[PDB]
Amino acid sequence: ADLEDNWETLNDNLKVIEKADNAAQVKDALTKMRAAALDAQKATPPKLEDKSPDSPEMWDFRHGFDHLVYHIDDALKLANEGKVKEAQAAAEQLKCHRNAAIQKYL
Repeated sequence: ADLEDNWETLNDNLKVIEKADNAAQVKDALTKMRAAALDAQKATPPKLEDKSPDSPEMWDFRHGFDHLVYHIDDALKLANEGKVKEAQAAAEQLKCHRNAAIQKYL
């Protein structure tokens, strides 16, 4: 899907997590965040379309989503252990990683 769409999918699931009461709700929203991050990693922006995959511009674009996914996975470990409030605090920190991976390419 689009980059702006995956950005919206991440923002929608972050709100679900903030309002969640149990860990299964957080785990489901984080699961969809991980898929949207790996999907946005494929949505090379038009300004970078002709760059080689080995270019530093494509390293930066790709690895921003690697970093987001890494911490989504860490949040998923907290949700799988039933730590709702801790997983919600980790999800709140995902906002900064989301911005670092997407914002300057919109």
